Amino acid sequence: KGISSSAIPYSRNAPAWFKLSSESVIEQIVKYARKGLTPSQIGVLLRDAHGVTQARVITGNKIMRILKSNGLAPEIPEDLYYLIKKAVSVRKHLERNRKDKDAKFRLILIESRIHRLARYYRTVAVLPPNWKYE
Amino acid sequence: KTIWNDVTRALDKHNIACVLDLVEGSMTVKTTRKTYDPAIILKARDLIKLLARSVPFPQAVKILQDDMACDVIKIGNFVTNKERFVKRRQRLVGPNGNTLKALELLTKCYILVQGNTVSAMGPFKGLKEVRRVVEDCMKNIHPIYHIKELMIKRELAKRPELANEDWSRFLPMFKKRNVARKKPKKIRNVEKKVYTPFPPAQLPRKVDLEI
Amino acid sequence: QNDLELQQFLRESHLLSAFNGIVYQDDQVIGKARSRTLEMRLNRLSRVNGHQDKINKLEKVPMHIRRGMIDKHVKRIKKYEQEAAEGGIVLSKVKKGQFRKIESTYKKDIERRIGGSIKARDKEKATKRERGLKISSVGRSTRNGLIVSKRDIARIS
Amino acid sequence: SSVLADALNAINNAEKTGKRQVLLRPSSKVIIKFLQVMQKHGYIGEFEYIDDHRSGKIVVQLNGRLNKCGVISPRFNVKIGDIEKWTANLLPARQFGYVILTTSAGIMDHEEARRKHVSGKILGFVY
RNA sequence: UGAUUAAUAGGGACGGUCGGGGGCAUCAGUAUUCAAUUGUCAGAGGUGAAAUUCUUGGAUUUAUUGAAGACUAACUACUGCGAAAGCAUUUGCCAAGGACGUUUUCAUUAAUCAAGAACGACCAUAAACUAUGCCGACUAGGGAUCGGGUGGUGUUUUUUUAAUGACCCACUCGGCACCUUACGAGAACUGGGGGGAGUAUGGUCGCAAGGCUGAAACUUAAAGGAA
Repeated sequence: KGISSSAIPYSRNAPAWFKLSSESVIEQIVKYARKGLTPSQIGVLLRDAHGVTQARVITGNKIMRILKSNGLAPEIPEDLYYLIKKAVSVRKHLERNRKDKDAKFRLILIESRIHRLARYYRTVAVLPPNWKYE
Repeated sequence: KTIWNDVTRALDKHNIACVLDLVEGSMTVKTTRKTYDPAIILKARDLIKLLARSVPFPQAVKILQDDMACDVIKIGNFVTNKERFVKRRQRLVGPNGNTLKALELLTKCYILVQGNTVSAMGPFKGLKEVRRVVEDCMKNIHPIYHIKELMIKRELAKRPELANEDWSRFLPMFKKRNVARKKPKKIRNVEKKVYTPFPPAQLPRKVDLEI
Repeated sequence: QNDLELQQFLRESHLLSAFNGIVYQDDQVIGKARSRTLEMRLNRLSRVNGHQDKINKLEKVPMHIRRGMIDKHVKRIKKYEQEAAEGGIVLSKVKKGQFRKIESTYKKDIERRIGGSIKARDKEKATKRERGLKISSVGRSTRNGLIVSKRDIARIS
Repeated sequence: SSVLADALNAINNAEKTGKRQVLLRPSSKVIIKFLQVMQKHGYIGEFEYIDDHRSGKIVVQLNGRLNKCGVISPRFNVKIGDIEKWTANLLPARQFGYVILTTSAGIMDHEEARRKHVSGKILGFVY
């Protein structure tokens, strides 16, 4: 078990080399989301391309809340979606070749980690009940 | 670097040149013009490869004399798990080195258990003895059984008669141990518990059952 | 395990090899191997019933030369097993405080003067940890805290 | 574990190991009241709350005087009468150390709880 | 349309990657066994000695060639990977995993284990066997090593095809280990009598001695043992 995070800094202002506007950043967020990126990809392309550190700091709020205010809300939340697509990629590989028991054990682990935050997102009810995981 | 003058003297009485190249870390033996023995360069080859395999020098220049030979028994490829492998190799070395020193005495050989191989020097009867002992110790039969058989066979070789009778009626290594042959039903184990790649679903919790 | 000749030859194979087919059976073992084989056997038979304080008496050796013998002998043991472990060589296993028995041990007869282990350190190792003084009994003391059982809460309050 | 419990575990075994400063994160108001009352009675010295925006850190400088802190994991109720049987039952002697209660007037040691005549639940001890 | 952080808790994305992790396919190696073609000629195996066995229809050895099955030597380490059992030829594909980097995202989703779930009529085989150490909530370290990252500025490098290095030194995060350190209640596939080493026996339960056989109702042959 290791410790590799990003250290979110002690300052909560714009860094004052940021000469831009806080509205052009939101227009850039809705542009990238309309052209089709997940909020992690939105934030990383924003971090590296046009020097906004973090949109909660510079803009008003966090960027899934920006997409919810501009009508681009994700159908299934991003963590659950990526674990869905990973679990179905492993299930495709397993139906392909059926002696990868390491892939079967990893499928068990991915399905359990599907169930845990499907439970969390159902009891907070971001996604509705009678959500089955196919 | 300290024992090198003694290797040079021990080979120069046999007319073989030898160099120690520390900038690569090598040792070469070379037949000179005055070398009148053809097969002495192979014993010098054994000598430098023993000094590389880290036997001592006074135990190493016993290879330049005719009744002696090297051997490197290979034991890495006998068993699967590392626990069983290291326990059988420590069974070969023995409690406080007793099994190894007793085998050295009984076969008149010099044995080094090193890594996953077992080096040995000595006479040829001793080398065949130690090879079958080491391979039988890497299979399951204990080396003290072979050492008991060696003591028995030594005492039977030092009598004048009984020199053309088979000694299997003396040896205890014949034990008649083949007493496993099961009679279980194979009721399921013929073809049952068929394999699927997909696991079934999980039993959900209480609050999952209420949502 | 109950073959006496075999185990005797096994455990005396070191000093036979230090003071030498080969002769191993009594009625054939000449002087110094004979005296030390007999001394070894008598100590091993004697250790079962005799007192541990009185079976292994060490020779009265002065302090500055018994410490010197031990320091040089441990330097020999360190050189031996460090060289043999930087080569691939597999050595038989010692316990934690014991001196490894090597060729110089059997040849110099060093255990009569230095012993098999430093029994002062073995004593202060095998003693138990001194554990303070006990204070309360109202609950169990785990890393989450002091669990006070509900019977005790009713009994006190 | 809990979150007051491991702060008190750090402040216990750092002092038993014999250090003169402990850094304990995360910090909270319950820890600040607990350290506040134990420095009132003199078992730690100065202590500082470094504010990073995550949870806060504490640096406690501690001299020699403590030998056990802790919490009482079932936070039962006590009354102003039964504080006496409780301090006698879980402290080492008659007038040795204090039992820290969560009261209606804050967090206080048991002798100030009877001094200003309040009750509460138990929180932990210090002696 | 109408409240917080962003835990050196957790989850997910991303980046360069890391590994003898796994699956399928492919490529290779010399061995062993068989066969074929020569060459030559009485032995060859094997053993402590022999023997079974092969052999002038030519064994064994040598040379060329071909196939079949198994394995992946040396490099192989107190190293690497995997949940464990385990995993070593090349190359490709398929998914996966880990640490690290991050001024990315979600916002308590978390830890623990009774239950349960996954992995673990034909040719026949081993397993353990001398071993060890003081335990956990717990402090500093030290040298080495593996993976990632940051900085330093010298040598191997090199250049205007796209990158990708190796080494040295410091720092740092995380691993399999090793050598020391300081400080703590550490209690509230089943079936069992109680030490070690002996000693003694008018009890109970068994074994156990005779004494030349022949040969006893028969003082009895022949042959033998014993001297």
